[PDB]
Amino acid sequence: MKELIRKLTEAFGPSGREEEVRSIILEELEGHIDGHRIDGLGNLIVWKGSGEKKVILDAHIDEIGVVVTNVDDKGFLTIEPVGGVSPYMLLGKRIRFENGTIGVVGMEGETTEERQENVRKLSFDKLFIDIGANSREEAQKMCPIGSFGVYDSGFVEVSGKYVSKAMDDRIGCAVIVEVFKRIKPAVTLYGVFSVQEEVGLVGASVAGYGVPADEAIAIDVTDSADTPKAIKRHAMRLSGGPALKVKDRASISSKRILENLIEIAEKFDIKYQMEVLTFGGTNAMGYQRTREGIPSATVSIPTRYVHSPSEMIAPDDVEATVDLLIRYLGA
Amino acid sequence: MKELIRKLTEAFGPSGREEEVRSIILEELEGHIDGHRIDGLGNLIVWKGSGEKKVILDAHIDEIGVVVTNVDDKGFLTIEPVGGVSPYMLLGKRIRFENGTIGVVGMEGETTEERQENVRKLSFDKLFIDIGANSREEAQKMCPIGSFGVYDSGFVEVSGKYVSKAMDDRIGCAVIVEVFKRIKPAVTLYGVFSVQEEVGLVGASVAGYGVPADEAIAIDVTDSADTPKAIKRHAMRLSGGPALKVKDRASISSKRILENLIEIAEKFDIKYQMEVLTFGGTNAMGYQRTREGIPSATVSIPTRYVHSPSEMIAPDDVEATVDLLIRYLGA
Amino acid sequence: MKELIRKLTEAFGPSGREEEVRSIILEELEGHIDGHRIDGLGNLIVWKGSGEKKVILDAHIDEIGVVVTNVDDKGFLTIEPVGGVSPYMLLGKRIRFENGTIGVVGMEGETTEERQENVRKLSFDKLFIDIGANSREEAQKMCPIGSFGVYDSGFVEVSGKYVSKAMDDRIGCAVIVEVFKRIKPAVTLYGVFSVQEEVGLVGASVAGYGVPADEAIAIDVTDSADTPKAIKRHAMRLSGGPALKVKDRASISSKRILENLIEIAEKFDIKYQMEVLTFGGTNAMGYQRTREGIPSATVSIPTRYVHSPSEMIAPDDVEATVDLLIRYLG
Repeated sequence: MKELIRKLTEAFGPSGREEEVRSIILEELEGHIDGHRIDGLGNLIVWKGSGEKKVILDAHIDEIGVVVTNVDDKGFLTIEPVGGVSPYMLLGKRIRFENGTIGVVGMEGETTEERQENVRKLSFDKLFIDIGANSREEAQKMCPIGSFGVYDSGFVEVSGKYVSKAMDDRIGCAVIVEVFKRIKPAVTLYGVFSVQEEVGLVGASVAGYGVPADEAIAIDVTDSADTPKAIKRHAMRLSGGPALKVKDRASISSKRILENLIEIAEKFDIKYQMEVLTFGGTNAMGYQRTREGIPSATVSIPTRYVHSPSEMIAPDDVEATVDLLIRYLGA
Repeated sequence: MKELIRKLTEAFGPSGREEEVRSIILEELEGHIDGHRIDGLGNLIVWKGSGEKKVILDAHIDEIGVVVTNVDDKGFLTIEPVGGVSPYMLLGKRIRFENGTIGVVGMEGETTEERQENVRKLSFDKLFIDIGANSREEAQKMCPIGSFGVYDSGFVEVSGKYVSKAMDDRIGCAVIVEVFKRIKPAVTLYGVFSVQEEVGLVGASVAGYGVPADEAIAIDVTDSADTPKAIKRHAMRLSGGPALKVKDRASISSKRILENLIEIAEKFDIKYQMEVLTFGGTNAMGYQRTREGIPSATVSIPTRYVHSPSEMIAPDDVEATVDLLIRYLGA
Repeated sequence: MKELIRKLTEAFGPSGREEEVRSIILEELEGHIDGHRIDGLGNLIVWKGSGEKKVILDAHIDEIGVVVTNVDDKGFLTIEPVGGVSPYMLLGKRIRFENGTIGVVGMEGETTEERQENVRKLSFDKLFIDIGANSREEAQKMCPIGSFGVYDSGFVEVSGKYVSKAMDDRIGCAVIVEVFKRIKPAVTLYGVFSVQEEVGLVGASVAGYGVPADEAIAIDVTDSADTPKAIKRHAMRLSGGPALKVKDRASISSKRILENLIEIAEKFDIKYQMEVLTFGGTNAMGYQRTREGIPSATVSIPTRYVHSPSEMIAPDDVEATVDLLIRYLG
């Protein structure tokens, strides 16, 4: 699965500009799906099988990023976050823009005391991007206002863990692709690779509309609270298996679906952990609220350092999640 | 357009009580539309033309305002904001209520020290409206609880700029009315004049449901950051032409639609500017999330002092916006 | 020069562990120096040419970094800075250790409020490094206490500018190495590639002791204050040519050496700029305090985002500096 994960995480796909991710996913799926369509928002919907029960598996293909809001006379850029990227994460980091341009993030401060105050209260107003331009005109040629960027960081293996940008939610995309590659479905299986989750769960809010699903299961990342002084109320851990989301701020999972997943996990002795998340949301909310309502749940990959350029996952949890879905939906 | 703008901005239409504005728009459109309907929430939907492509143009007809929440023994009124009206804008101001009553906004404070602290952290809890009542009973007769009000201020020309209340989004309403008046559409053109945008984008959230649109373009105001110490990360300026919204907190514009608009603008050499807004939202969000999803974008009029009683626009920006839409949708 | 700069900035050389850098400098200089020695601290001292005047050119080969101070039960590392690396620069970054281990820097915070508070007043006590270990036992094997690390970042060209880690002071090293490759020296030219500059100017404090120098010229980075809301009292800019340091907190340059350099630049139409730095120091201090005192000066390469993992220079300034030195000494 490593190469698939490496390819998807490194691909350029911030919210609203996910086309490259969608294409890579389509290619990977060729020969493993019966059909597909791409809707108006850019959601990729694929299907395999002919079983009576219809199930959606959803993962979002957008990642967090930045967008250029202004250019000054000397050619430095200002940016606005796309999704929940912290300004503290950006300091001294490199940004990769859609056209391949690389920029360096710098912070303002006319005095050492001002720099010290700025970092104590960091905001995007105090940040800028240097793309090597020497004038406004030159910067506009390379990266005009409205240009999107992502972390300039890639996949690397760290003593058996995988580290990359955009585990959120390329790791989810990889899980679902892998399910389609392997499964002989007992259900009619719908794969939705949805846009713009990071800016309001937008794609999954409509992707369900044209899909007659009995169930929707969102696959996403969750907080692995096993680091020093981790979020105390969060129980999730690396290598603890798939995390079955009881609740987060966006949704409460269908009890019936969780019980099914739990029974499946116990029967096949798949390691799993229960999740209640005290912040954040997932695409499950979108399917839940579509039409007359699709009962929905979330299965999560425990991930360290979410929204950093070095998100970390345990490959055993990913495999177990693909296994759990396969046992639940087929063979 | 001056008389149309003067008429629309001066009309009484706070969120949920937009009827007078709707009637005016209907009267102005007479002879320029094939048909119209008014839905359950009060959205006004109109159509002209027979083209293959179906396009919605949306402007919201509600304005920010106040609503009466309580009355005291002496006949003074307490109010709650309707939409994002700041208390600071309110002070010393006159409010015009639906039944035509004028009220004066006053602030509490039993000592000069108290008054100073109140203005230091102003809130609606510290404000009251004086409508000349001498008792609760008398006030209850003039402006009972639940009466809606708006700014008592009107249209004025300021050295060639237009100033009025409710440029947001009467200026949007004017643009669409003027498009329908002039255009010979190569498209099927749907005009949606939607209610209750200021209180959660309520109207545009359902107005698309019954309209088989290929595209939706929201016409709304945006922050013109060309005043002293303006919002630094915002690029928009008066006389910079229509602002093509890449993103705001509510939506990311459809890339294809923006590119189409950009090409039209370059080809006909219409002044335009690219917009990323660091706060706020528009009706584009409602259409994006409608049914299976309508690809949507926003085109904005640069406006100074948004949500004040003296919002300011450049007539050239409005005309260029009218021009851009005509070129995009017809001749 | 690009490839020399790319190689040097990417090499592993934090203070006190500069060996890999020293080897590369030696390899590059082969055939361009008459002789060399490495002293007890690891300073690499080289010489070329003969002449009555003896001149030192100095660049430090160490870069800023981190060192492991402790390990917990779950296998996470705590670190201490080596030199002036800000904890804010480390958040979410990757660290490359000497034996090649890669680590991820994370921050503590048991509540969302705590995390915000920690970010508000960040310190090394709030940081940890994740190397993928699942236990202390496993971690001590991979990266025991006392392991050194540097930024895991590399050289990239950004619209005609050079960006990498450790322009400070690899860019100084490349300049001096380049002078040696090109120069036919009119002096006896001493090149000192010194250690532990970032931790108190240690190497340059003694590197001059065994060298009979008339003059010392330190080559180092300086603050390029041409970014938005840059340090307002700093005038130095990219593409402004080499910066002649009148003063910083560590030293005041010899006026005589500065005047010679100014005259050389004027004579040969080399662009240059005057530098006054309100913070920081260079190896020039060490030479001036050596023995009976060696008159010393600093010539600086204008650099943006110093002590970040993405330091930025203009190749024209560097090339102009090589030029200024060749003109002066050969």
